[PDB]
Amino acid sequence: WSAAAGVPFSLSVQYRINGLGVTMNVLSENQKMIASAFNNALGAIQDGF
Amino acid sequence: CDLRMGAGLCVDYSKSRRAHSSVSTGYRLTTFEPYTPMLVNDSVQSVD
Repeated sequence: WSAAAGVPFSLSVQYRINGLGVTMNVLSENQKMIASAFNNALGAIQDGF
Repeated sequence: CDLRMGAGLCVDYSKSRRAHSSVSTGYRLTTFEPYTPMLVNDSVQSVD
């Protein structure tokens, strides 16, 4: 549904986060928090192998 | 498929491949690219 609209991955993450009752007005800047939290995790995940 | 034979392959009279519904998603995904709640909802309503 959102793919057709063109929601970027970090936005879809915000949507999942909104499901927690937490929005971008609750979160630290969400674009930076989400982008770096996930990218750092992915880095660590690859190195973990 | 009935006579499954080796990974990804199935025999009838020919060495056919095994299929799944993923093909229908690529269809729906690229068929309905528009996504406006008003315009597309109604444009699609006509299609539906």
